[PDB]
Amino acid sequence: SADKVDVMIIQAIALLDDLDKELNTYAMRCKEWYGWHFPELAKIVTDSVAYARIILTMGIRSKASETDLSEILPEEIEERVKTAAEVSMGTEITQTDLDNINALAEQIVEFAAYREQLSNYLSARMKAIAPNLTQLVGELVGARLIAHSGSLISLAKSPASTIQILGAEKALFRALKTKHDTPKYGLLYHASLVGQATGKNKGKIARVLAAKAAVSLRYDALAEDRDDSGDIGLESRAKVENRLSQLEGRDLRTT
Amino acid sequence: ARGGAKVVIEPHRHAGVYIARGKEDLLVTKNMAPGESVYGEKRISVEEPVPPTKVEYRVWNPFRSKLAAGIMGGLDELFIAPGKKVLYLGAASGTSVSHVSDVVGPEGVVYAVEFSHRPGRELISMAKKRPNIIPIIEDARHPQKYRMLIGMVDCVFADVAQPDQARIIALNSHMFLKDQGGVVISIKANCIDSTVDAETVFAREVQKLREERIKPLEQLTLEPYERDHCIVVGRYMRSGLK
Amino acid sequence: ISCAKYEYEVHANFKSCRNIFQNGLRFNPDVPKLWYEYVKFELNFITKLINRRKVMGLINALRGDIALTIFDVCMKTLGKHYINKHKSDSKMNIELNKETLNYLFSESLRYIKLFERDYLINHVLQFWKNPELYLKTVMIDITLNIR
Amino acid sequence: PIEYLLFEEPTGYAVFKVKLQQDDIGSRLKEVQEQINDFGAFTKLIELVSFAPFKGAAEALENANDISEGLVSESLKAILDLNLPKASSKKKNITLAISDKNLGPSIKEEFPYVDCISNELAQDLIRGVRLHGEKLFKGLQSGDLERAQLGLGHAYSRAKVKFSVQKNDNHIIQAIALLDQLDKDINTFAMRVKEWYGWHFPELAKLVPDNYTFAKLVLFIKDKASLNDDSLHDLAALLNEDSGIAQRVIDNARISMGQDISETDMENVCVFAQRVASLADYRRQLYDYLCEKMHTVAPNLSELIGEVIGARLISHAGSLTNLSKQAASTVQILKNKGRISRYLANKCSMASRIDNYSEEPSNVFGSVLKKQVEQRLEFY
Amino acid sequence: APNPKAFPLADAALTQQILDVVQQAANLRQLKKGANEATKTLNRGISEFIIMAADCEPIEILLHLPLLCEDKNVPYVFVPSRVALGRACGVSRPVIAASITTNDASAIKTQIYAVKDKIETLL
RNA sequence: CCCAUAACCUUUGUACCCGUGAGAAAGUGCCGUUGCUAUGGCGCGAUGAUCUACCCAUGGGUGGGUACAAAUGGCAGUCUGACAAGU
Repeated sequence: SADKVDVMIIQAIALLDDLDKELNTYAMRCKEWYGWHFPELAKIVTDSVAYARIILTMGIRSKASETDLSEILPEEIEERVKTAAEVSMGTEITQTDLDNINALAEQIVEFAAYREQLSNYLSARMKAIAPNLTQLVGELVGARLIAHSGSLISLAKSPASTIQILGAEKALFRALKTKHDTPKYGLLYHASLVGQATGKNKGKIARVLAAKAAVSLRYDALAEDRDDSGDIGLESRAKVENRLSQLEGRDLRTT
Repeated sequence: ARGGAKVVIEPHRHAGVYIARGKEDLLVTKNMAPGESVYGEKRISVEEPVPPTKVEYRVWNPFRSKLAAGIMGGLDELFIAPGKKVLYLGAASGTSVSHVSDVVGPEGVVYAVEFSHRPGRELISMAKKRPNIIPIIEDARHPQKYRMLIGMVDCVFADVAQPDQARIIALNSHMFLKDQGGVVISIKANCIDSTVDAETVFAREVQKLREERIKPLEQLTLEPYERDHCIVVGRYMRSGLK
Repeated sequence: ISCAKYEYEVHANFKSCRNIFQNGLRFNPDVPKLWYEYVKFELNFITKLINRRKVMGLINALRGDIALTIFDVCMKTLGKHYINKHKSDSKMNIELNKETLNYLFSESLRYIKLFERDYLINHVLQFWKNPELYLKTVMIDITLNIR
Repeated sequence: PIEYLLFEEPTGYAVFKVKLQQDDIGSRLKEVQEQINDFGAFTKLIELVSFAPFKGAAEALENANDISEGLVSESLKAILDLNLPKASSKKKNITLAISDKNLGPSIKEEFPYVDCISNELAQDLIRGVRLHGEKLFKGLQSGDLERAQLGLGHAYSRAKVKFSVQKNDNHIIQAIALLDQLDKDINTFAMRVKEWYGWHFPELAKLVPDNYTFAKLVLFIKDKASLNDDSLHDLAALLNEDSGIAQRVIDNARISMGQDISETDMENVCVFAQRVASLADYRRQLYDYLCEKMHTVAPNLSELIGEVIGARLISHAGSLTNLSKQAASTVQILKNKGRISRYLANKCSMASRIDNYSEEPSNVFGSVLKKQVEQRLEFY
Repeated sequence: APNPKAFPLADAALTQQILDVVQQAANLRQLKKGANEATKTLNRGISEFIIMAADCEPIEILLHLPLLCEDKNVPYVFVPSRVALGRACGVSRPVIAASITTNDASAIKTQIYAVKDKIETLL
């Protein structure tokens, strides 16, 4: 079927990390220009999309005293910015340079919505190719798994304890060559389930999640008639919920 | 030495200032404005653990700053602290004012006060980069000209070369200095008077300050870097010098 | 205003009220509301004295000019105040000039709402002249002559 | 007899009424100096009577300039009128404490019946006012002294240096570094769109070299199927048909074996190409603006070498100041060609210094320098 | 209201005296000539004082120096003839800026100090 | 989590490469204008003269570097494995 293309999925994840990196440095450049103008914005807020939308909205401190900024930022931060506009440390900046800052903030908003759209494409395509995995573990870490170890069938060929490892291979091989403790989580730290758990429970949830994920993966990549819903994924999730609930409900301090 | 070696940092007796030890030794401080070199000075940087963020430290040029000899020569107590406010009579440029901003850190403030315009241009652009430094471009003999801009500063530094030195430090200290305050002077014999000897000029000036109700704790000669100076560290007491 | 309203509504020591107002405009010229209440108090003293002269005649434009000159120094002071309120390129200066003039003339229409009434506003209009705003003005001219 | 003192703040003015004047003859004693230190007795000495703040930042700047020169402002005259009682010019002049012995004459020539005092008594009391500061004002003064201080400091320094925006160059630094990052990302997105559509058309990947015609082509041609004669014609209105590339791409579109991509890969490579083309338009516009600001600030640089080369030079310099301060002997720009470059480096140093310190340039001397450059070129 | 930026020029008398001292420095190797060398000398910190002319084509080439001279508190004076300055320098061409360098081992050290004192008075 | 989302080498793609400070070169030199000889321009410079591997007779192929690109090249191999928790 013309929807099953792992090379497009791995191109997507590589593109995703690069896009985040370049968005960060572009927001840096915008911050530096409007810090040659007026820096208290850059010292109060840091979130790039909101900062750039302020730049799109108002363009000078008098305009800021004129304008309202309710929907971009909460109002106490808004009025603190207004007080900074009323007592700035800044110059006034020329017309053409105002135009260029406007064009740059337009670029930033476009990249942010673009990245959200690309993540939408990634998630829908993930559910199209390997649905049980997306029901169980999360599409971000799913793409990252396939991207680290190559492609679908090879990731299926490898077994469960390896899947619990996959990430921290450097720490692994150093630890085994120096005879120390093996690492437990590796890459599966970024799952919502391990985010629910805590501590030694995180270790146990890590191996359990890797195992049921390995069942999901082997059923997912090597089946003839995949229903494309993921009931196997859902049942693995339910059993994982039972296990996590019981292990968190178990008490350690005496009663 | 070269731009590649690995070195170890160390907190000093004075706060803020750190020792950079490697094969050779250096005096270093923490930089607020990252990645930017002011006057071509070689800079160290470290990772620090969120992933670790990168902070940057800067060498304090001992042949160039007329305060650098203070710490290397070793003053018993420098009143510049990581929370106080410093009045600065005679910021030539970043060459010292940026470093005093870096040792006083984020919460503190520094008032640069200077008169000649083009250093004023470099000053204001540098403050435009770094937000704890406020420059004032007026003559250093009239705090009555600029008395709306400074509120109760904690320690005064001065490196002016004009012959008015004792009187102008007396004026600015009596205006804006806190009681039990600190004062640091960098005095040059050639720019006060030539024919009489340097140490006699030193005695004359320290006697002038004792007349102006600032009791001197100690002096340093700063021999190995520049010839014939003194750094005087004293205390504004205002009430019973004895 | 509270001071003036007390001293006028209970006592009507209009002279002390006026000196209060003079120093009030001196402290805060910037307040269009304060200008508003002063013009109101002027007109109220005028109509009080005119009803007094009328009841004098019954028991038996200088004021408009001082109103319009108060309006004059009002407009000049407000314009200068909002110029100095963020006083800088050529196009910046032109656009902010147009903004300021919009501001002042919006406020002038506010005074028209506060309202020889026709002659007073006609003086406002020749004062005004000496786009769509131009149409608004000539609209006010012809509708005022119909009034 | 020191009845009133007058303090000024980064927000506004204030006047205080004295209650208990200190006995002066002991003003060099440890005890009266500790009373000037501690809060415990200072509020016994001084009470608040009035305080009128400024209403605007430009107003604060102008009034501060006014005091600093020594003339009295309108706010100050109004405050004095509403505060000081009606005293005489022959007996019992009302006594106002004031920090500025040179401001004294203007107040005396303004109000006839007030004697200014700048004694060490007054220096003492006003010093105490500065120390106990905001803690005395009972909550009236709103907005930070610190922020008002900092804003007024920047404004006063700028107004007395006669700051500009034209003689700034940080715009040049940041704009050129942004330009470098844009071109880096535009070529890497060229490579990514090249492969990521070459899974549909490696024939295109080899046929068309330019990144912009690549993006324009994956704009116009959707996939290797929906291709027609008017598509070939608008491709001729695009890149060309006369190169034969149109015939080659339609026949390779007939014979191509890569996956006919579906609707979603289709829309995604579409959104990718549109994003890349928008960034290209922005980069071209910003480059043109960089040429503009170079002809604005330091066009002797564009006169002697060129816009982006002078701009790369200023960015290596850190600022126009440092380009000037660098000497004509350790300049690094980019045996015999070494002679030529040494020479033009010296000329560029002269150009940088003149267009730095000079307000507006001399491109006639730029022409002299460039024509001398071509004259030494026709020498060697 | 603002000065021309070659502030300050000197008397004809101080011009005569300065030209003699720079000529004797040209004799004794402690004069270095040329604005480029003046800049490098200020960076090395081995510059004692600076003569400048006020007539070259134009004067911002020479005007870059006051920043460095005030940066390291170095006395710098002005003379109105680059050709008279070159004649003092004993060179084939007019000079616009000259540096008297540092040596305490000199024959004219006292005269250098005397004229430097004169400069600091007139500043 | 400190980075296998890389780091280093190696293989291929892009490059040019051996601060000093007064010494270089050694009627006419080459033209222009005007006729019953007059003559137009220039002939060093402080604002800076000069110093910063290997072959083949102003070509290539070896030789080595740093700033940039690709590698399904290399270092380079994927944890343990039957009890636990309540009564």
